[PDB]
Amino acid sequence: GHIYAVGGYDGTHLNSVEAYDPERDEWHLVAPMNTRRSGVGVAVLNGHIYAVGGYDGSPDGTNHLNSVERYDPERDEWRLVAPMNTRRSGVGVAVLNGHIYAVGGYDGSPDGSTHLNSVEAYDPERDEWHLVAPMNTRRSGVGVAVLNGHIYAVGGYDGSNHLNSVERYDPERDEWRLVAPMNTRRSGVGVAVLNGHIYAVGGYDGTHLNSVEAYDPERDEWHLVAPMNTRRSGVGVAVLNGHIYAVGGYDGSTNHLNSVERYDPERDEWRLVAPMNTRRSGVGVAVL
Repeated sequence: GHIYAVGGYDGTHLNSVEAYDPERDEWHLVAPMNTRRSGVGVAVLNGHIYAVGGYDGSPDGTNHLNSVERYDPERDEWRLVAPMNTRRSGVGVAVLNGHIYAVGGYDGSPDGSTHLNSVEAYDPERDEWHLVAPMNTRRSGVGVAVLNGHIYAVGGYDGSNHLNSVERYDPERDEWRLVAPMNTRRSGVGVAVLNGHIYAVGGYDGTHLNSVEAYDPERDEWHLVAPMNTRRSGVGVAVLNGHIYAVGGYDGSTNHLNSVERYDPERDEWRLVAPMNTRRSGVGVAVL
């Protein structure tokens, strides 16, 4: 019943983590991560939050990260678990069938492949990561979400290119299929699932975007809905109590954002809520 904002960057790569209580409309800092991570992916599995990859630009930092750490809310502690096969900043993360998927990203390590189409899956029982079928398109700054048993990879950027394309992963056949593209190209896009639709929130069309669009899987179509009050690239989203929360990001035309706003799908309206303690772009967000 809380939103967790994990890491990010402030105009400083962050290890701090703060939690939003909707009943009190307040953010409280909790235990910080072991590692500073901007462009981090976050997922929730079995009562724990996983922070996956990211970028540690601190002076003794490792830069593009393959490391992964898990938050236990009962002990208020983070523990490092097995690292991914590939370093990934700007990575998308989803949970499906008891496994965590790390999708795309950017490997800027020496000998790295730069923009990634690869995808790997974490088994918490064995503490191991395995590469699965790659996407059709390389996508850094990609958004992901799970709808009807499939993982959707939305937007991102590739080398040459900000993407409007979208593809869906079927875990049974281990394959990725392009579906309808978005109306707008979006990298650094937030993606969440609410009421049977995927929402693509904000991002960057290389314009920092306030626009929001919704995907109907029945018709394979994207439609714009009400725009956010603030333009946000590198935004985190999550769903709590029937609303989408857009958390932080960057408005490149007040820069790094601590503001937060919430979308009501019934009324098609965005409303600001309490801002975070820290400004965070490239922030990971999950609900636990």
